[PDB]
Amino acid sequence: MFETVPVWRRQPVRVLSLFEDIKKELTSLGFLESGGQLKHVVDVTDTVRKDVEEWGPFDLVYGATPPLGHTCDRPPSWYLFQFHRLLQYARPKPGSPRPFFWMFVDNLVLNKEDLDVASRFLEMEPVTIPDVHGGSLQNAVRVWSNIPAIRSRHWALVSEEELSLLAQNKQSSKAKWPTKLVKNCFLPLREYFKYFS
Amino acid sequence: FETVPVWRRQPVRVLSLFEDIKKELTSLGFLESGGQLKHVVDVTDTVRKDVEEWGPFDLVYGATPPLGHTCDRPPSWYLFQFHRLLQYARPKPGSPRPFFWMFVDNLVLNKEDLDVASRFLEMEPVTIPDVHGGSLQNAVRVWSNIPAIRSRHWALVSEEELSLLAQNKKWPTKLVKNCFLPLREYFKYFS
Amino acid sequence: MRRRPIRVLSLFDGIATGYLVLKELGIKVGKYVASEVCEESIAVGTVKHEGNIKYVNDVRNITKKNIEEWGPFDLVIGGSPCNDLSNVNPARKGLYEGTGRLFFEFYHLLNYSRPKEGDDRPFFWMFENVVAMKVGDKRDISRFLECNPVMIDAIKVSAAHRARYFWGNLPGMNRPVIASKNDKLELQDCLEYNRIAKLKKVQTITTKSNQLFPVVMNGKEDVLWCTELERIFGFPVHYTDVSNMGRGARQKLLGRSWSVPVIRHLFAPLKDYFACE
Amino acid sequence: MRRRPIRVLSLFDGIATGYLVLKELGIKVGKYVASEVCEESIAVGTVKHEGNIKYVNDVRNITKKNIEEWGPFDLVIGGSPCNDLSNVNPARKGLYEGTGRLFFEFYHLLNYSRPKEGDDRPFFWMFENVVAMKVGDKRDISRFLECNPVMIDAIKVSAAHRARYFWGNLPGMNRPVIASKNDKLELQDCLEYNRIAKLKKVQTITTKSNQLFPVVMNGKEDVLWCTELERIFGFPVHYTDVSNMGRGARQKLLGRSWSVPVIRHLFAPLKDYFACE
Ligand SMILES: COc1ccc2c(c1)[nH]c1c(C)nccc12
Ligand SMILES: COc1ccc2c(c1)[nH]c1c(C)nccc12
Repeated sequence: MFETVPVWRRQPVRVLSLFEDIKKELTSLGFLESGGQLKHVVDVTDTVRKDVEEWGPFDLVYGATPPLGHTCDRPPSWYLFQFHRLLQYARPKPGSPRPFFWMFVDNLVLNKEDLDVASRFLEMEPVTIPDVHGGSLQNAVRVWSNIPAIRSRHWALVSEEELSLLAQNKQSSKAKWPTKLVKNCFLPLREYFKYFS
Repeated sequence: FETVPVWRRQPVRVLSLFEDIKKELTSLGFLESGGQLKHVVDVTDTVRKDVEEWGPFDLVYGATPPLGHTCDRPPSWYLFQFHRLLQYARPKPGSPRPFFWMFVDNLVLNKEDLDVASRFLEMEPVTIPDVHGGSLQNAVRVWSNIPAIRSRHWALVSEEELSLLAQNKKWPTKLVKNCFLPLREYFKYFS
Repeated sequence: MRRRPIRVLSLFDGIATGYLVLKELGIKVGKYVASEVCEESIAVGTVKHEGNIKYVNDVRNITKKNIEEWGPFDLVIGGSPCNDLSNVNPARKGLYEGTGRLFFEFYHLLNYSRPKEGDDRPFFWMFENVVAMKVGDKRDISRFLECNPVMIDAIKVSAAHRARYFWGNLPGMNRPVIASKNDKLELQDCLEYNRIAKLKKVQTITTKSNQLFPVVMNGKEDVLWCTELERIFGFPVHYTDVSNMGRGARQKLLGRSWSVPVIRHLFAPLKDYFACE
Repeated sequence: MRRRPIRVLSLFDGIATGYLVLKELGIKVGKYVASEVCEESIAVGTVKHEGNIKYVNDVRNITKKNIEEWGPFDLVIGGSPCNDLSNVNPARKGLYEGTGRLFFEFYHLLNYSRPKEGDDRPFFWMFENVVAMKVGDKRDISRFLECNPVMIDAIKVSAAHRARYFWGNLPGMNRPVIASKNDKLELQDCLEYNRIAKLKKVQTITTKSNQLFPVVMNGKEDVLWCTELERIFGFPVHYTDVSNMGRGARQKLLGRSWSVPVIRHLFAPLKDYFACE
């Protein structure tokens, strides 16, 4: 873990948002301002490590699969593998430690055998973030992250069959990204960076 | 073997195997009534020294049981034993002398047994049939070096005719008794 | 520095071509940790090298602590399966599904084994795959391994076509391949007694069975024998005569193995960095 | 009064145990006429001896003129098939039909090959068959061959039970067998790496497969390997790794073959009669 940064020298986040973009949500939480401190890129097949150092440095690396019910160009594991690769490119070298956070989100797009590879390459098992209304499960996301309080938001009440049936129904319907579920996940970070009111 | 003058023809010394032909050889004037024939039916325990102790032989006759007689042995047993005792009986190559042998099958040998017998006796068999009314009643095959035995063959008799006769059914010594007649030029006639 | 024995982590090891090359070069192998699933391949690696190989079941079950305690490693070699990357397979599943995605397990464990950026100790790695793949897969593999491959064809040092891409940092990977007098370049150099070769180099050999009948013996054509196949791939004769394996099993193992003359070409510069005899 | 190479007639030769034993003894073999109908057995004798053997197909097509031209022979060896003379066969057809009657084809050709009267040149012969046979067939064979057999059990020099009768006139056939220290007398000596033997002598191995799981590897029952079977019968390892043969064919060939230390014992006195190295 990283140590607390006092309020005077808290500097703005340098966010690397892969695939989807979270500029709107982040600036809704006061991490960005109107003016770009957030690099966004969707096709990283030709971007190499020197490109990440060029766009960097970065204090946060973010990636997320395409929405549920939106059949994608790429295979689902592609976003995961590319996020891992570019996260390795963006990690601070072990000589200079500094607060560095990352987060990958799945809108129930990765299948059963992709989730094992996910928990393997990300070294944690995902956090199930649901959207319940009237006692019924409307949407959900799985999250891998080292952001501090990311583990306490897990819903053990949501089983895997429930998630699979949700994904089946909402892909047979074929709805855009529900970023409301991951928005509160960034709040434990303002004690490390600046807040814009 | 070039023929022998009449004054010096000695009585023939014959070895009969698996069947006896004493009477048939007396009827032709080869044996005198009273003994020049050694006849053994079971030759399983016959060693070369036994065939040697028994007086030097001039004729070694072997034959299978008759066509109808249910057989004790397998048919190839008689052929193999006849070959072995014939090897024991023939003269050593240092002293040539008139020596003859004959093995007769009465349609008892199977089709593979025929080939192995012809290969062991170095000769294709001779078919001696009994034929009456235009139909073949009985027949025998012979392997021998007896002088005039190959001209006694019947080419009219095919192998399928012989096998059909075999499937349809005393030892017919009548068919083989005439084959010994060319041997009187070499041995004694008893009248 | 003082040259010490080499420590090897071989993923998708197969019939232990890496261990065979390292021992045939005269290099002392301190530890050889091989990850193989096929019991036949593990059998031939267990007997033909007499238990010096430490076998691990599945590459997807190798953890970070596994790499940290099994190691340190000096040489991380691997050759992922090819039935989903090859072009000759119509039902191929690409680089991201099927057996093709096992490549990322290599890319994962390599970073686990890579030395910390404060340690400048020698550390070499090598990844092999087939030249027959869609250009997007070759690009992505080059992107993850952060380098481009050298194409080496076994036809230059063996009696069969076998073109393979090799990523790595081995010393002198790009130097020109030169054959040896011991290398059997023509098919006739690999056949048993009274066997004639109609071709001089047989076409690329895979796992499956007038190219299927490339020898003629006593006027009738015939397929190759297991000993002839081992000579073509350069393995010692009777290398795969293990565990009652027949024509099918032995040709399967040799069909997906490395051409050991090619691997000796790549591993020969390694004598300069590790202890020998 | 001078040493010349040995001239051999081997009936029902098989995998050429006779030629291999004669060559291992360092005896110059000038002619080895082998009569054999099994195709993979001829393939073994062709490859493992590089065509020094003259193969002459079926034994019932060998004529007297064939013997005289192919001859003169110094050593006439033979071993008629066993499956029609043994008590292991419920459908046993005895000595006079089936494959048992082929014994007489040896006796036939043996008298064809013996030297003429007035010629006492050295001439040796040997006929082998199984001890498990009806005593009437044994004494019948003794009657035709005009001698009684010596009984040698390979257990004294091999690692398996193999009791066989040997008729013949080889010098010193009655002398006591004494195993050399290269002979692997117990099953543990013949197993590959990481395999422990249950018995010290394995029961008799016929052409077909408790005592059929005589090896424990990694704490489980396993059968014998082809290389292990070759060492049990004394043959060189991979003597039968010929022409894509598997577990089925190799165990058949080695199951109806001679134990090579027994033949080495019987043939060793022959060094003092022919050319050597
Ligand atoms: C012997 O060739 C292969 C083929 C597939 C795999 C292999 C070796 N090793 C594997 C491992 C360690 N995991 C999954 C698949 C394979
Ligand atoms: C390989 O063992 C055998 C079995 C039967 C025969 C053999 C060898 N050689 C034979 C010959 C030459 N003829 C007939 C049967 C056989």
